[PDB]
Formats: sequence, C-alpha cells, structure tokens
Amino acid sequence: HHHHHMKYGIVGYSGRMGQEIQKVFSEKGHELVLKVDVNGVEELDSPDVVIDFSSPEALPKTVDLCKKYRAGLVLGTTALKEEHLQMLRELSKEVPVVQAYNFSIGINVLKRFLSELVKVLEDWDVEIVETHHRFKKDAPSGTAILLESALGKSVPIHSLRVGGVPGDHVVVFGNIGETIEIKHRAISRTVFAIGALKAAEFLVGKDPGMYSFEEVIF
Amino acid sequence: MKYGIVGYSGRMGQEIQKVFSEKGHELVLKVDVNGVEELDSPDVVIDFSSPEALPKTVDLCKKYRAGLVLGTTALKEEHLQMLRELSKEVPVVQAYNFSIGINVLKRFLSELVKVLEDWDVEIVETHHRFKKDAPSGTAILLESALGKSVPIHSLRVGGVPGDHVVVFGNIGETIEIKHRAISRTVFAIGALKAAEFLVGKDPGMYSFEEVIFGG
Amino acid sequence: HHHHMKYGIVGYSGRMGQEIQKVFSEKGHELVLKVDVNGVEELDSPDVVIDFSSPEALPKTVDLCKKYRAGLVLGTTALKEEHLQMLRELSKEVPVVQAYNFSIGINVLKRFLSELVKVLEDWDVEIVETHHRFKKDAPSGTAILLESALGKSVPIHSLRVGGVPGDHVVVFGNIGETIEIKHRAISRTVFAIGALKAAEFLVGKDPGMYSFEEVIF
Amino acid sequence: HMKYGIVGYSGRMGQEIQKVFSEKGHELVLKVDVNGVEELDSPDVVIDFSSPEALPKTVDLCKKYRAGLVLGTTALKEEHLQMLRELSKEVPVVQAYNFSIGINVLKRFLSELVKVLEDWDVEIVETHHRFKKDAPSGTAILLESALGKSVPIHSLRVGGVPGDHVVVFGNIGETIEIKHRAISRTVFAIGALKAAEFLVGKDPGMYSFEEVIFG
Ligand SMILES: NC(=O)c1ccc[n+]([C@@H]2O[C@H](COP(=O)([O-])OP(=O)(O)OC[C@H]3O[C@@H](n4cnc5c(N)ncnc54)[C@H](O)[C@@H]3O)[C@@H](O)[C@H]2O)c1
Ligand SMILES: NC(=O)c1ccc[n+]([C@@H]2O[C@H](COP(=O)([O-])OP(=O)(O)OC[C@H]3O[C@@H](n4cnc5c(N)ncnc54)[C@H](O)[C@@H]3O)[C@@H](O)[C@H]2O)c1
Ligand SMILES: NC(=O)c1ccc[n+]([C@@H]2O[C@H](COP(=O)([O-])OP(=O)(O)OC[C@H]3O[C@@H](n4cnc5c(N)ncnc54)[C@H](O)[C@@H]3O)[C@@H](O)[C@H]2O)c1
Ligand SMILES: NC(=O)c1ccc[n+]([C@@H]2O[C@H](COP(=O)([O-])OP(=O)(O)OC[C@H]3O[C@@H](n4cnc5c(N)ncnc54)[C@H](O)[C@@H]3O)[C@@H](O)[C@H]2O)c1
Repeated sequence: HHHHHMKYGIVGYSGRMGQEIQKVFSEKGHELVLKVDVNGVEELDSPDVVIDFSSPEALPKTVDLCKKYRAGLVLGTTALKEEHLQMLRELSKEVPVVQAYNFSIGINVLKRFLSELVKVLEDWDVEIVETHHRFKKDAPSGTAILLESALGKSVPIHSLRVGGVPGDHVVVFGNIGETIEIKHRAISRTVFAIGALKAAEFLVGKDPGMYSFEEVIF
Repeated sequence: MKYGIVGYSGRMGQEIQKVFSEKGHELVLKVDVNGVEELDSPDVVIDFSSPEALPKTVDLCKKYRAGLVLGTTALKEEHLQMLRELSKEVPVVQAYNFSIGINVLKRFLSELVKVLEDWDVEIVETHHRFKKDAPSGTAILLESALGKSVPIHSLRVGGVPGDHVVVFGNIGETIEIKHRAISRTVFAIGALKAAEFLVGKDPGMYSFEEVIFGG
Repeated sequence: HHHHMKYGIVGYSGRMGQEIQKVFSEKGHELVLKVDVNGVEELDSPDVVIDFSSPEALPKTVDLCKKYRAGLVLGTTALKEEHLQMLRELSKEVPVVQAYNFSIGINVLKRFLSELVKVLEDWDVEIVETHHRFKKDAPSGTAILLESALGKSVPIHSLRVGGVPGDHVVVFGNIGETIEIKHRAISRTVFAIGALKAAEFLVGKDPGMYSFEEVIF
Repeated sequence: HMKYGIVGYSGRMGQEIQKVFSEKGHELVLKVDVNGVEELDSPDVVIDFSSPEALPKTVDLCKKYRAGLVLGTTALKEEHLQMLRELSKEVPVVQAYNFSIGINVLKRFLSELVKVLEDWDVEIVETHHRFKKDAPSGTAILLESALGKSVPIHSLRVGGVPGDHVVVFGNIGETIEIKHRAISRTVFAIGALKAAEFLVGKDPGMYSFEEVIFG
C-alpha cells in the first residue's frame, strides 16, 4: 500500500495546494526533486511521480516532464477542457495517471450516492451552493461541476467567495412539503494533499492508463 | 384519476384535496364521521381518518375495486387483518409516515453508514416547543437505519414542524444530511405519489419504499 | 386595536392573499373588496387595502385607495421608481405602509446587521436566499432590504426550490472564521400577521409613508 | 519583539502558538507540558493552552518572572479563578474561553438581541473535534452568559471540527440562527498573539479579550 522514499515533483509547488503537498509528502519521508510554477522549472533529480495542482495552461509542461522521466501523474488542477483530457489520455499510454477534481473521500462517496438519489427524487427541484476562499480563481468549482454531472442534468450552481473557506458544497433538493440538503465540508486543504498522497502511492508500480480516484479509494 | 377521500374534512383530507386537484384529479367520493357521499366510481381511495373508519374504507374499496392509500395511525391487529384481506383484491399502500424525504433518507443512510463506518455520527433534531416526546420517533427511526446507537440532540423551539440532521465526521471532513418538513403538505404529496403508483397495479400490499424506489 | 375593520385585498386569490383572509377574518375583520388578475369586486367601502400581488396591479390599487380614502398596506416586491412615485402621490391623501418584509425577525435583524457590518467591515459578505419554486422575483425584496441594512451592495444568491416560505442567510467571512446570520419564515402566516398589525396601525393615521419599524417599535 | 513561554507547548494549540509567534519574530524561552518544564530564559509573557491542572505551575512561573499571562485553558473551576485573581495583582492577565474576533463580537450582539427576542425559545448547538475533553465548550458557556440565562446546550464531538457554535432562537412563525465557525485553530493563536502584545507594558489586572480587540 505504501512506498518508501518516493522522489516526486510538484507543478504548482509555490501555490496553496503545492505547499500543503510538500508538507504532507515530506512528513512521510518523500523527496521533492522537481519544482514547477509560473516562474520556471527546477529539475534536481528524476521523480517517480508528479503532482500537479496549478492551472490548465501548465498541463503541457506537466505531461512532457512525466514522459521525460516516465513518472506517473496525480492531477488536481480544475477547469480542464477537452484538449487537456486528450493530452492526459496520450500520457496514460505511457505512465499511470489519476485525475480528479476532488481528492476527498466524502465528495467521491457522495457523488455516487447522488447518482442514485436523483433517480428517486427526479421530480424535486435541485440546486447547488458552493463556498470557497476569496481568491479562488474558478467559479463554479470543479467539485460543483462534478456533482452536477453525478446528478445527470444541468442545475443552478451558486458560488460564494468568502474568507478562507477550504471548500463547502451543498446539494439542495426541494418539493412543496419538504427539503433535503446534502452537505460536504473540507475541514482544511490538507485533506486534498492526503488524497493526492494516497493516489501517488496507488500509482507507483501500476501499468499505464487512467485510473479513477474512486478506484484509488474503493 | 378519480379518487375518494376518507377523512376528507380533516386536516390531512383538505391537504389531499388541494394537492390532488392541482394535478387535475377528480374527487368522486367523500367520507367523514358525518356520512358517505358517493358521486362516481373512484380508481383509488385515500384514507387519513381514524381506525374506526377502516371497515367502511375497506368496503368501499371492495365495492369499486379501488386501490387504497392508507395513512391512518394507531391501527390494531384487527385493522391490519382487514387490510390484508382487502389487498387480495386491490393494490394497497399503508404507511404511518408519508414524508417522502425521510423514507428516502432512511434507506440512503443505511448504505452511507457502511461506507463511512469509521466516521463519528450524531443526530440533531428540532421540533416545536410543545412536542411532548424527545427524542422524536423519526430520530429513533434514523438511528435504527444507521444500525447503531448514536447521540441524539433534541431542540424544542418555536413552531418548527420538524427538522432532522445526521452529522458524519472524520479528521478532515464533515457530511451533514438534513431533512426539513415545511408542513403537513409533505404527507399529502407522499400520498399523491402512492396513488399514482397504485393506478393499474396488480392487487397486493406495496411498501411506500417501493413506491419511491421501484423496489 | 380597531374593531371590525372593512378591508380589501389586492391579490386575494394568491398565496399571500389567502393567508391574509384567514388572519383578518379570525380577528373579525370584513373583506369588502377583492382584486385579482381576473377582475375587481367591490362589495362595500374598505377602511384599508392590503396589496400582495404584482407591481402591474399597483395602479388599480392606488386608484381604489383614492376612491375610498382607504389606507394601504403594500407587500408587493420588485417595485420600480414609477411605482414608488405613485405611492408617494397616494400618501399625500391616505396613510401608507410599504415593506418588502412583514416578519418580526427580519426587522430586528436589519438593525443588528447595520451595527454588525461596522465592526466586521473588513470581512467578506454575501447573501443566500431561498424561496419556493414559483417566486417570480429574484433577488427577493428581503435580500435587497438586508443589503440596504449592510450599507453596501453584496452578492445575492437566489435559490428557487420546492415550497420554501422564505430563508435568508447573511454570510460574513474572514481568513480564520465565518459567521452566518440566518432567518427562516416557518410559514407565510407571519407576513399576514405583520400586515394586520400594519393595517391596524394605519387606521386613523394622518396621510404619509410610515415604516413597518414604526408600526412595530 | 518578545520573549515568551508556552504552557501546553506540545499540544494542538501549543504548536499553533509557536508557529504564529515565531513568524512575528518572538522568542520561545520556556516550555511546559505534562512531561516537564524547560526554562531557557526569562519570558515577558506566558501563553497557556493546556489543562486546568497545569494552572498552578503556570501561576508560579508568571510570578517568578513577573510575566503577563494569556490563558486559554477551558473548564476552569472556582479554585483556578482564585489563583488567577491572585496572580493578576502582580501581572497583567488576559483569560478567555475563546480567542476569535467573531465570538467576542457576537457575545455583545447576543446580549442585546436576547432582550428584543425575550419571548423566543433559545438553545445552543456546539460542535468540536472528537477528542475534546470538556462538554459543553467554554465558548458555549460564554454565549449562555451573554444571553443572561440558562439555555439548553447540545454538544457534538465529531471528527476534526475546530469549533462551531450555533444560537437558535425560535418563535411560532419564525426562526433565527446565529452561527460562528472557527476555520482553523490558527485563529485562536492569532488572538493569543494580539492579547500578548496588548499585555506588554500594561498595569496589573484582568483585561477582557473584548478590551484587547476594543469591542
Ligand atoms: N482536485 C482537488 O482535490 C483540488 C483541491 C484544491 C485545489 N484544487 C485546484 O488546484 C489548483 C491550484 O489551486 P491553488 O489554490 O493551489 O492555487 P494557487 O494560485 O495558490 O497556486 C497556483 C500554482 O500554480 C502555478 N501556476 C499557475 N499558472 C501556471 C502556469 N500557467 N504555468 C506553470 N505554473 C502555473 C503558480 O505559480 C502556483 O505555484 C486549482 O486549479 C484548484 O482549483 C484541486
Ligand atoms: N401517515 C402519515 O404520513 C400521516 C401524517 C399525519 C397524520 N396522519 C394520520 O392521519 C389521520 C388523520 O389525521 P388528521 O390530522 O387529518 O386528523 P383530523 O382530526 O383533522 O381529521 C380526521 C378525519 O377523520 C374523520 N373521521 C374520524 N373518525 C371517523 C369515522 N370513524 N368514520 C369516518 N370518518 C372519521 C373525521 O371526520 C375527519 O375528516 C390520523 O390517524 C393521523 O395519525 C398520518
Ligand atoms: N412583504 C412581505 O413580507 C411579503 C411576504 C411574502 C410575499 N410577498 C410578495 O407578495 C407578492 C405576491 O406573492 P404571492 O406568493 O402571494 O403571489 P401569487 O402569485 O401566489 O399571487 C399573486 C396574486 O396577485 C394577483 N395579480 C397578479 N397580477 C395582477 C394584476 N395585474 N392585477 C391584479 N392582481 C394581480 C394574482 O391574481 C394573485 O391573486 C409578491 O410580490 C411577493 O414577493 C411579500
Ligand atoms: N481559549 C481558546 O480560544 C481556546 C481555543 C482552543 C482550545 N482551547 C483550550 O486549550 C486547551 C488545550 O487544547 P488542545 O486541543 O491544544 O489540547 P491538547 O490535548 O492538544 O494539549 C494539552 C497540552 O497541555 C499539556 N498538559 C496537560 N496536562 C498538563 C499538566 N498537568 N501540566 C502541564 N501541562 C499539561 C499537554 O502536554 C499538552 O501540551 C483546552 O483546555 C482547550 O479547550 C481554548
């Protein structure tokens, strides 16, 4: 289940997520050998795995680095487009890849449940309310989009950008007599960095291809 | 559909008329403590009255081969027996709670707790200031769905019809599942869904869960 | 307190209109005027008119109030500058109470939020409001009212779900903490009761615009 | 720039305090926890988030070094308050059961709001991480005191929740909830730093954290 002294890279090493990843990975004795952010690339040694929480525009560099080092990829960057998914599919023919818009247990558990619930609550009104810290660049959140896809239809998404909220999502179902709310809260960013570590450890030694974070966890 | 109401004059009965008429259904049979009024043949009968009314209800359903949605509480063994005999001839849905949401959630929570078995779980329930019993029966039903004893916290404030919250937590995350009863209309809506389900069905007893889930 | 008022309802057939009839009749007041999208029914002269309908109805409301010199309790939301002007003109002749929210809690909170925003001036603030699926206006009047108590425009998020009578949440956030101030109308009856208080207040008053805060505080 | 001590240096709050204080360039010269005392130099101020049983040592150290005290430990008893008063004749002290801006702003607002909503029912729901030893929380007690009367407190002990408090007011027709959430424990350490900087150079006595914030 675990790997000893992995060498790893981070794309987005300087950002919020990047620094959480360094803290979590270093505590488990893993070694940072590759740093990429908007200001450059720093290659110190060959990574076994690369972790990317940055921006979609960075993904070409990320993929090239993974190909260069035959390093697996844990990708958390949100707001990916079709072009980005194609690049990942190409990469996955060479290395193991885990791409997820949310590295928590609870969102991935709920996303499955919501796919079943929506079928029984098909005639109820449904909206999503998501809340994140003030400087989050993307709205709606990737996670809101992920939950909307689990619902199997387009729903109103409301995005709050407030304080230092790590990430809350609420799915609201309503009928004339009652309401149901399904709420998830990430207590800190560390929970995503721990998910990323689980995914990294899963990937090491795997054959090439795309793996779901659900497979990582279930 | 053509439908009847036993208890048409009561709180629930007036709520049923509103909800059914809004969907374009036709009231053709009215029963209360003061009498029976047969206007046309009902496809389904809806009963929220009193256990003493059930004999007449059963008789009417047999007469018109009409299905029955039964919400009357405090039924005795004798009432259950009448109901079983009726269900040999017509389709029947009996439930002591037609909140659709609570029923849906109770199943959902039985599955969710297995996945989140190492998460801490508590219940917070809120009712109006006069509610005599704590914890509420719904909180006890939800605890039973969770398959284990959990802390239940009971707030008694103002005129709240009924809220229930199941809180799951681990070190890095929290999940809350909440249900809010806006009002008595929630049960009339449940009864509408059961009525529409029952139309055209083969005789027998159907659980409200299978109304909501297609078994 | 005024015994056996004669009153009219604009919007008598709507959700609020029916709640008004129930609340007013229970206090022994008499409905003498009914106005809806389908017509006008004048049975007797009203002392007061209660309007929870649509801004398009306001011209007829005003005309009726002028005709019978009847005061006006107005709850209709999404009023425009033209509607406010017709109201001002009306209030030269009769007493008027216009409010986007007739509950105790919201009116208590609005004062509390004016003070709280001053102390939490550097915190981010947004509003989340929730109403039933058929509500025609977004954002709600009450959200606008709350913004105005905060002394600034803020993001308002409007959910239109099921049968929710009316929820409003003001969210304040800092880097290390959040505060939410939430109000829930358990039923629509709370607004009809507010309207009744406002109607009783208005009877015998001199012409002008009166705030519902004045009605209650 | 300050020399400071921490009672509870090894705990959750203790490690947060070290991070926040060292980032502002303050120097840790005294470490106390359940396994011992480590005196490196004389502190100007001591910060104590530990256990009520540690308070005697905390007091003795502050007297020894004539150091101010910032005390966050909860579940203090009359005896602990007495020792603290005695200490405060010699040094400046800030004791608080919550070091967040939001709670100390709300407590004042709840004192006024409860007067206006005197006939509304009121309860408190508080939620903290699974390991919290004391229930109800000191903050819940503080809020109850701002409300000027005894109120039902419901305590959830779930996962890793830093600290949530909800004051629920209810009437027949409406409800009001006033909720505070501590996003991380850092917020309390930052409060403790504000308190420690306030205390420097102050006359002896007890100062409220509200005075530290000025309102
Ligand atoms: N999947 C998950 O569980 C999850 C969780 C949290 C955040 N995220 C996502 O992670 C991403 C980063 O979030 P954050 O809060 O750390 O943002 P951030 O702004 O703090 O960090 C961005 C990092 O990316 C770098 N960067 C930005 N654009 C770049 C470019 N075009 N080329 C190279 N480097 C670039 C920055 O220099 C910085 O190091 C976002 O897309 C966010 O939504 C995903
Ligand atoms: N299952 C649910 O979802 C649900 C929810 C709420 C209430 N209930 C139940 O519904 C029933 C009705 O509740 P309610 O609040 O409408 O009460 P109610 O007192 O307002 O109405 C009672 C109705 O029953 C009629 N009735 C009583 N005895 C009768 C008799 N023997 N013969 C014919 N009619 C008779 C009355 O005439 C009246 O119309 C109760 O048993 C209650 O427990 C069920
Ligand atoms: N101020 C408050 O405390 C408060 C509280 C609740 C609702 N409201 C407001 O009350 C108003 C109506 O709410 P509702 O839920 O009752 O609406 P509704 O749709 O249920 O009823 C609308 C009523 O207005 C009538 N109407 C519509 N257009 C008309 C016209 N051109 N001329 C005459 N009558 C017309 C309809 O026939 C109906 O009787 C809205 O503006 C709503 O936002 C205010
Ligand atoms: N006032 C506030 O703003 C606030 C905020 C958070 C926590 N707290 C309180 O702070 C205290 C500590 O919380 P925590 O979560 O960091 O607890 P913790 O369990 O992580 O740490 C307790 C610390 O105190 C030490 N300790 C215990 N008994 C001792 C003794 N007899 N002598 C010397 N040291 C002893 C431990 O070694 C440890 O260093 C609690 O009382 C908690 O309620 C207060």
